[PDB]
Amino acid sequence: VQLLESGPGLVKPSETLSLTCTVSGVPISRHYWNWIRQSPGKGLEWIGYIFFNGNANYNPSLKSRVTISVDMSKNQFSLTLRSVTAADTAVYYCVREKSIAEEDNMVRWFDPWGQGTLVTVSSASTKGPSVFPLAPSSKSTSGGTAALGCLVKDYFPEPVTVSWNSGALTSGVHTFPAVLQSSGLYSLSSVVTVPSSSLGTQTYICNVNHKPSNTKVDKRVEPKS
Amino acid sequence: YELTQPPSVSVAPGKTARITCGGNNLGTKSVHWYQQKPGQAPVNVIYYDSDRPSGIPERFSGSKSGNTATLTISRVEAGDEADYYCQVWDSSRDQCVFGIGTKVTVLGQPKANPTVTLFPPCEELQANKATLVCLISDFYPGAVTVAWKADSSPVKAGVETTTPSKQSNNKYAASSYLSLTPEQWKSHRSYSCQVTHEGSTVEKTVAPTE
Repeated sequence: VQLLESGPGLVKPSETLSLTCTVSGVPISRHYWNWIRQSPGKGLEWIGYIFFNGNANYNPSLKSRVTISVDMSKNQFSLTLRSVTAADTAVYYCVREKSIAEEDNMVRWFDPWGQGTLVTVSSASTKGPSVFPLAPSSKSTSGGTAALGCLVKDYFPEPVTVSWNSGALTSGVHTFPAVLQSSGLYSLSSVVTVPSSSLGTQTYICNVNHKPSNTKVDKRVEPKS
Repeated sequence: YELTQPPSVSVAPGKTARITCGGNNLGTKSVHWYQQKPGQAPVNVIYYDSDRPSGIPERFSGSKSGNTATLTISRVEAGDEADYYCQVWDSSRDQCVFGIGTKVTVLGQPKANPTVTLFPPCEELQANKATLVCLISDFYPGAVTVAWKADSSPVKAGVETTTPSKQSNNKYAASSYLSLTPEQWKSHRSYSCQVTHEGSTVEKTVAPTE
């Protein structure tokens, strides 16, 4: 069972937030499906559940603004959240509900969870990133290891994701927290530390994705050496 | 209905961590536990009070009193640092309820000295910007100071430094950025990033030369 959230990362105040979860590996009719969110730095907040026969309930705080629905033909379920404000900026998770039929009470829990989609509620427009290589200079090797990286400048909203060599390079990879600048735009760096001997025989490419602006960059990072 | 959790639990490596969740007549409700590591989605690690999902280490166990539930992590590893959330369903109102979360920190790991790399701007100059990037990798504990110099003079303007972030190997990394104009970058003979960690300093210097 794999759950794949999708939908805009940016919603203007008073507009409607719409997200969709595509389910593969099981029929959408087999399980109860829930949405959860987490405001940045805060705890987990339950939104609601749906079942394909129409059974639903919601967080009472959200009940008057929220609908969850199922699309049988595409094996999807969706969240609709009306009249959003900045209070609705959050990472939104779609989850499969598991349950055990024990008569007394309800045994209901969540497994698995989607990866989460950050939705930022803002009147500001989307801005795509510019990517610059952080190339190992003639003096930057540190013994037997060398760091290289990518600088991802001036995007909005979050997030950008960075992989290296299409995900084949994971050891030593670190993507830093984004810096919110005085301009209101974000920037971040991503680095990988590799054996110094590999700079002469291995290609390094940072794969930058900024879904809100539909931008993808594959940036070769060439050692100066 | 409300679920109480301590905000913080600190544990030494190899010892046993206990995360408690309290609520009214919790004894009559089934309790479930989720682990959320930094930058990741939650994962179920205990359901139905004490059952362990497939693939979850047996170091994780769940138990229940009449008024509290406990997630116990035995032989704690640095990789177990995470926020842990308890969850129940309130059958009366058909509502899911989460605890406020407990941040588990594994203290007293072994000291690890930082590796510092300084990257000069090259291609960025043609965008009429110049960012020097000072990467600070693989250190523990997660506390550093960064000082920048142009020639021999300290520079504070245009400096931004991130809060140390945990790496996948459980050490910390941080980055510091110095913003210059392209003309300013060419106007000095050298720049330096000086990183102080645990009473020791590492300094890297670079000269304009693209």
